[PDB]
Amino acid sequence: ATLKDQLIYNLLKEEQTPQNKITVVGVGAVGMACAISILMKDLADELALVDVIEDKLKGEMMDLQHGSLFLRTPKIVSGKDYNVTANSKLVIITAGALNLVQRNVNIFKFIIPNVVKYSPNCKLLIVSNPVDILTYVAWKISGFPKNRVIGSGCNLDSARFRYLMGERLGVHPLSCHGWVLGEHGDSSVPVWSGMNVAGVSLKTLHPDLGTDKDKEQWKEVHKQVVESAYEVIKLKGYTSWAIGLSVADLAESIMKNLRRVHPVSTMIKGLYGIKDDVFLSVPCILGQNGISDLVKVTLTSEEEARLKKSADTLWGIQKELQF
Amino acid sequence: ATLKDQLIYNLLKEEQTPQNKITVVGVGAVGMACAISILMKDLADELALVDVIEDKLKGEMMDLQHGSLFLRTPKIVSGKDYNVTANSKLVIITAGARLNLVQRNVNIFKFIIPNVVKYSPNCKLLIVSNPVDILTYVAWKISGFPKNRVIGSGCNLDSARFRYLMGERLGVHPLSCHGWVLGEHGDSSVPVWSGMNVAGVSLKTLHPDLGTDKDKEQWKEVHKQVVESAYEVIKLKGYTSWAIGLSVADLAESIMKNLRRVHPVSTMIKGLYGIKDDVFLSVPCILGQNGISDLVKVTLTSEEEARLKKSADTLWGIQKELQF
Amino acid sequence: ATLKDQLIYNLLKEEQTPQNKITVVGVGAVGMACAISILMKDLADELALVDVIEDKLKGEMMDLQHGSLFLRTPKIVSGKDYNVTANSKLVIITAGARQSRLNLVQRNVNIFKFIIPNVVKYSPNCKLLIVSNPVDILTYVAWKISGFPKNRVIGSGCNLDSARFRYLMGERLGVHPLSCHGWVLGEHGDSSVPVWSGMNVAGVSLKTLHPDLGTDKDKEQWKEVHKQVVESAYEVIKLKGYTSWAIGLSVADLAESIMKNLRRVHPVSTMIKGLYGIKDDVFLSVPCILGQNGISDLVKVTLTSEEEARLKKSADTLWGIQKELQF
Amino acid sequence: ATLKDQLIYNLLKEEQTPQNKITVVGVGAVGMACAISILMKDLADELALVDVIEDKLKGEMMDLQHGSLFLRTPKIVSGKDYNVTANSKLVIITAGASRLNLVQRNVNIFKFIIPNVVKYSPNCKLLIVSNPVDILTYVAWKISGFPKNRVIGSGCNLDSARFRYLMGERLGVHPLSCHGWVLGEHGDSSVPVWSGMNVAGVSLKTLHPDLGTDKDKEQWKEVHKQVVESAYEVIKLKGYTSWAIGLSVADLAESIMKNLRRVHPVSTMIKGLYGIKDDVFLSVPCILGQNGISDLVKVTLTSEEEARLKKSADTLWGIQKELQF
Ligand SMILES: NC(=O)C1=CN([C@@H]2O[C@H](COP(=O)(O)OP(=O)(O)OC[C@H]3O[C@@H](n4cnc5c(N)ncnc54)[C@H](O)[C@@H]3O)[C@@H](O)[C@H]2O)C=CC1
Ligand SMILES: NC(=O)C1=CN([C@@H]2O[C@H](COP(=O)(O)OP(=O)(O)OC[C@H]3O[C@@H](n4cnc5c(N)ncnc54)[C@H](O)[C@@H]3O)[C@@H](O)[C@H]2O)C=CC1
Ligand SMILES: NC(=O)C1=CN([C@@H]2O[C@H](COP(=O)(O)OP(=O)(O)OC[C@H]3O[C@@H](n4cnc5c(N)ncnc54)[C@H](O)[C@@H]3O)[C@@H](O)[C@H]2O)C=CC1
Ligand SMILES: NC(=O)C1=CN([C@@H]2O[C@H](COP(=O)(O)OP(=O)(O)OC[C@H]3O[C@@H](n4cnc5c(N)ncnc54)[C@H](O)[C@@H]3O)[C@@H](O)[C@H]2O)C=CC1
Ligand SMILES: O=C1O[C@@](c2ccccc2)(c2ccccc2O)CC(O)=C1Sc1ccccc1Cl
Ligand SMILES: O=C1O[C@@](c2ccccc2)(c2ccccc2O)CC(O)=C1Sc1ccccc1Cl
Ligand SMILES: O=C1O[C@@](c2ccccc2)(c2ccccc2O)CC(O)=C1Sc1ccccc1Cl
Repeated sequence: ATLKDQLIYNLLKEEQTPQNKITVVGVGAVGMACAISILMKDLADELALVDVIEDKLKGEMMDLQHGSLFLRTPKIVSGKDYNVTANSKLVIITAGALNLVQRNVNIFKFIIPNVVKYSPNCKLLIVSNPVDILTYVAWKISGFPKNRVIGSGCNLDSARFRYLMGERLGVHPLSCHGWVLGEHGDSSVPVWSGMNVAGVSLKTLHPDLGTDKDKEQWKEVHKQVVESAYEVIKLKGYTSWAIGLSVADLAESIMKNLRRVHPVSTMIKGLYGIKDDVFLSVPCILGQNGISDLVKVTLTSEEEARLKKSADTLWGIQKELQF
Repeated sequence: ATLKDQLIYNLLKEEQTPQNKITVVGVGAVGMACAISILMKDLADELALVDVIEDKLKGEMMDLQHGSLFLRTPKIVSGKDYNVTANSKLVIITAGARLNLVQRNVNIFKFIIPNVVKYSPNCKLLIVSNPVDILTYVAWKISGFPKNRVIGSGCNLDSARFRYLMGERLGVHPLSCHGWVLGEHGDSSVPVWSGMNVAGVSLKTLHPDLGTDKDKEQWKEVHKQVVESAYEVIKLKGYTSWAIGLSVADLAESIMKNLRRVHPVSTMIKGLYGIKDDVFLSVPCILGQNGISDLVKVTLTSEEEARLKKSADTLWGIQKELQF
Repeated sequence: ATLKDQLIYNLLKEEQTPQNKITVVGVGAVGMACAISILMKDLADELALVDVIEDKLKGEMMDLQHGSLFLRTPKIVSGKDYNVTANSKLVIITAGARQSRLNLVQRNVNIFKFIIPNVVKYSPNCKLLIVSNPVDILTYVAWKISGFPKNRVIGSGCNLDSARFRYLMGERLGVHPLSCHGWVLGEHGDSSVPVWSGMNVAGVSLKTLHPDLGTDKDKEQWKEVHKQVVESAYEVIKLKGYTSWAIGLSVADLAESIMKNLRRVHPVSTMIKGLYGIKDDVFLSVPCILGQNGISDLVKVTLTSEEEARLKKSADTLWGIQKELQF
Repeated sequence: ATLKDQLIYNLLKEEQTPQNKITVVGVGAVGMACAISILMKDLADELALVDVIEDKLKGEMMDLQHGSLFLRTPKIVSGKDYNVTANSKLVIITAGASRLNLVQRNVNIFKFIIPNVVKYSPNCKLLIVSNPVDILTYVAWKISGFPKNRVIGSGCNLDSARFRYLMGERLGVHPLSCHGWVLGEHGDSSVPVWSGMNVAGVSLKTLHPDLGTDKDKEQWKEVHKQVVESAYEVIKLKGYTSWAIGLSVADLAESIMKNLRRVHPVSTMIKGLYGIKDDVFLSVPCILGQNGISDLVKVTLTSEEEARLKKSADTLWGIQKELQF
């Protein structure tokens, strides 16, 4: 008899289908930061990693596996084949390369049907850029209802904003509230009316808030949200830690059915004079069914016009794509 | 009056110093894995990063800072000057290259260590840079620290890997699979078969051939896999980072929280196993707010003692020729 | 339009089911400690509480709900009716007034006759974790009444005993209890068995270093450590009336392994028929692998002649009580 | 050679001061709920309990200690003597007993407790939970001689938490994402600041201008009324409140011990605000960190809201001027 059988008496061998499984597709800097953040937050009982570069993928899996003693996620698997992803509650897409969008669309033509085949009832969380467009692409390819296709969107943009606000005020970002909505990245919209500490509106105290003529230049806090991201790419070549942590925050709400509100990208047709199938960030209630509800933010005329212009721009791109 | 003043009435401006500061030196793959793991474990009120590559350092600092909303570490700083590391409780050294390998990290350490001791004379030093056992001795020699405050990550990771592999073979979580890999980090590490157990049941007693060539289940290969899988991971992804980062954060937890948990880390073993030279090797150590306060005297077979002694002679052979 | 509808646009109203639901039956000191520990470890997406005292039950429910801001368990419910417990992954029984032993058995069997079928009705596929005393007898009872397979009926058993043991060992050694290993097995409480051969720090056997360990000839009286496990328990009851915090922490650790499918090894009470010459349907603590199917495997500990005699004696007594129980 | 000496070689005996020590004074339901929550949040490296009931104190201590395997707080101590509390960063006071006697009786308790705490932990922060919390925070401040930054009253921290729970139930949103502030005097006279109530920075009052008035169709005023009715109801049903206060207190402790500078509604000396010029303590949003309350947020209040706080300050000072120290 084996040492195992001498030591251990087995009551049953039967294995359940995974109960709280997460898949991350793409094991680059973003994918792996999402993975480590998810693992240290105990969100999943099974983590699957998928990529096309097989050696890298295997090496990343093993490195995580070698840390198992320090974790509470007992099964970590990987493969090029999407059979390793079967029965995921949440599938996080971080893989990626008008040229660039279409190149990512082509990636998504392979990835998305494979995800759907093995986890037809999963929530999809899209991180790959440009995120708002590619969330739309994942929605179209998957055939999923809009509640189950979520884009990382402006979650990171808002986190950066709150970090910068906190620095200026001498307050932890958790107590510094403020929302950056619309299109992720360059064209995002800081909603000055919602910016507050303890329910005290900064805009009400300081009407120049968010205007060019502001003596304290509070507009620069949003400009530095965009300038931050370029600076990080310049200095280190890529962003990973902040995005990883932000994605894990979204995963927590979904896997634990928290119904917290996050600025994420959702299908926004029917609001703000937007009449096309575009995804943009608004505050959304996140839970076990993905996005169940959204907050209807009262926007100024200028805020509305910025969202509409993004919508037109995104749609101008999307209508040209071949699936 | 600014908006800040309009919003916030200041009671006092009495500026403070951190109570639980940790410094990571070197922001490569290992350093940043240590940092993120330490950050997600809430071990520090201030994290300081140091490196010689200025753009990389600034950019990694910023990247962590940008995830502040999701953390409970209110200040992350970085700098080339070791004034940013002042009054660190714990300083983790992960800088250096991944006979020549040793002398070059020694040269790095001649710059780093005096600078650390200058600004944080009461810190615990935790050495990760390879070869970790040698560089722990080097840090101890240069710092002048008492041996309790100079700790090498040593075989904490090797033992973690062993327990992972043991667990896969037995179908038990690594937490519940007990087994110690001691001595030199890397090729010459020693699996202590006599200590291997689940629920206090000795596997060697149940399976006398455990760890010998006669073993039909080839358990000896589990230790071989521990030695190898590091090479395997370097071949596949170019480096190791996550496992070491997790293991360093586990050590940091015991130090920062004064837990007095036992970990296999590299310490001065002169006086044990017939070893007379000032060499660092891994034995199980009690880790707390004063670093290594105590060590466990593992009872080793003659073969096991001979193996540690051989390592001590080898390491000393390299160390006697190093120039400080 | 209402304020809610002005503020919030609903995408869908599909009402789904909880994914990681835990029920605690009996909201006394033990049950509520279990509850707070489980809440603070983020093990559940829904917590249900059941008791027969309706006001106490509601107040406890409300008091936990009021701390929701500080937790990540979005739904806490309670009621006398078992419909609140539907679709639980794990149901923890801490019901029955605290404590002769046979009369304790008698009254807690009667309670179980009502509780267990209602639990099974609403959560046929749950794992049952029995804490109520005498825990070994009541684990048998839950298994008999429920009809569940052996893997899904777990008794808290010697989990607390072993934790107390490890605390005391750590105090004598100046080492954290996590790094002090040792197993108290067999019957929970007065008749538990400390397995001297397994006691170790860093794989170093204390018994090998110190052959008199656990014997009357031991000059350092290490046998008092196990005796103090027993004495500790009586002393806490004398001092504050009951045990709550330690048992609650110990139960949350078991829940952790089960909910997260960890396959960690814990000393818990399981059907031991087939080991140690025991041929009756008795539950006693051995080391068990715990995960999402409950107890999937158990460790076969080598016991001394004496240690084995004590388990065998316990098994004989327990079966003596159990064979006369009427179902 | 003992077994310990055979197993373990000692490098140094030099034990240090505990670095992250918390004391809880009073081991009733509140105190112990604070204790367990602090332990499960890994905020301290040493916890000390004090009470005047000696058997209960030892038993609670031992019961916590027996859970040590599942915690990361390596030293739990207790005693009637305040020497067990030495070098605490933070001392939480939950000890406490017509109803104007009640105040003087808790003052009498504080006359004994506070000087002992100060003697052994001169640099601590004081966190007062005992009721009536606003008066008793003033009392602790007065007896201790501490700067105002180091005497913190639990105040409306629990009130606000209940409010956010209730708001969250009404909207179907997690309380974390439901923002709203209950300020002023803890308990029956607290003030809900309707102007600040929001989800995602979207003011409820702007959407629904009648919010919190008697003309309000939906009577959101009920949420605040329910905040007070809830606390009476919990007492009526289980005899005391424990779990929610324990959790809210651990949250305050987390900000202080980790120097987070988060903003919490806690009781601080509000002299010089809202037309108040007496030495009284009322809840406003405060920044909490390693030196306690360093800063407060100047909430824009309506005249009605300022008037309510003024009346509270007047009533509180009325009682305080009659107290015997
Ligand atoms: N929405 C946000 O806020 C953030 C978005 N992103 C995006 O994340 C994406 C990736 O970022 P990095 O990790 O830095 O890139 P990376 O280039 O380092 O890694 C990308 C990975 O995608 C994999 N991949 C490519 N084709 C694939 C396929 N057909 N199936 C599976 N995997 C495939 C690659 O092999 C590679 O491992 C980019 O689109 C980037 O813009 C990055 C940061 C922030
Ligand atoms: N003890 C263990 O179990 C493990 C040990 N290690 C070791 O960790 C070390 C680093 O590994 P990686 O992070 O992968 O290397 P890396 O090349 O990615 O990063 C090393 C960093 O050290 C910095 N550095 C060099 N000289 C410096 C100086 N004088 N002052 C400050 N910073 C300086 C470099 O600029 C670089 O950023 C290597 O020695 C490697 O062997 C790696 C993994 C596991
Ligand atoms: N196995 C172990 O290591 C430990 C076991 N235990 C046991 O846990 C049990 C509970 O202890 P305490 O909380 O201190 O008792 P308790 O008297 O404080 O609470 C018991 C609760 O059960 C409720 N209850 C009674 N009948 C019920 C029914 N038919 N259905 C639902 N609930 C019912 C009571 O109303 C009460 O709320 C006891 O049996 C005690 O011995 C306690 C400590 C350690
Ligand atoms: N600010 C808030 O939101 C909350 C305020 N509180 C207050 O907490 C206090 C205690 O509440 P409970 O634990 O339920 O009452 P409790 O009566 O059960 O416990 C009070 C403890 O204080 C002890 N004590 C009395 N005098 C003492 C002294 N001189 N030194 C040390 N200990 C002493 C008692 O022995 C007792 O153990 C009360 O004032 C209560 O009103 C309670 C709930 C919420
Ligand atoms: O920070 C980011 O990094 C990337 C980026 C994209 C476009 C412009 C700047 C940066 C990037 C570029 C190259 C390689 C890796 C990367 O992650 C990708 C990306 O979406 C972000 S977030 C961001 C970007 C621009 C403005 C504001 C924000 Cl908050
Ligand atoms: O600590 C415990 O408390 C109780 C007990 C039972 C029998 C003998 C002593 C104590 C108890 C009695 C009355 C009221 C409430 C209680 O929890 C119940 C119980 O099982 C334990 S654990 C225990 C008991 C005896 C020896 C060793 C151990 Cl580890
Ligand atoms: O909830 C509480 O409980 C107590 C209370 C005091 C006065 C009126 C109701 C309750 C209480 C009474 C008796 C015994 C123990 C107790 O904890 C003490 C107390 O301050 C609270 S909190 C509270 C109280 C009243 C209104 C709004 C709030 Cl948020």
